[PDB]
Amino acid sequence: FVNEWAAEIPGGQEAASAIAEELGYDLLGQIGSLENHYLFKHKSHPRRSRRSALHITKRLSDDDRVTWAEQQY
Repeated sequence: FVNEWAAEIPGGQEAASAIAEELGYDLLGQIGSLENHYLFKHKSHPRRSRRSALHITKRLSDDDRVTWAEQQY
């Protein structure tokens, strides 16, 4: 119970990395093989039992317009 938002985005690259910086998360989702995927991870309390991921519910979906965006705890 932490948070791992995985999403595939074709061109929102500059935005993907921008979200993490805009809200406050570490974006790591581009493997290069798919060159579009981008995932954020930030909570400051990864105790596998701490609900959070609130600030990531703004520029995430807003930027998610690219294609699709979903979280994963």
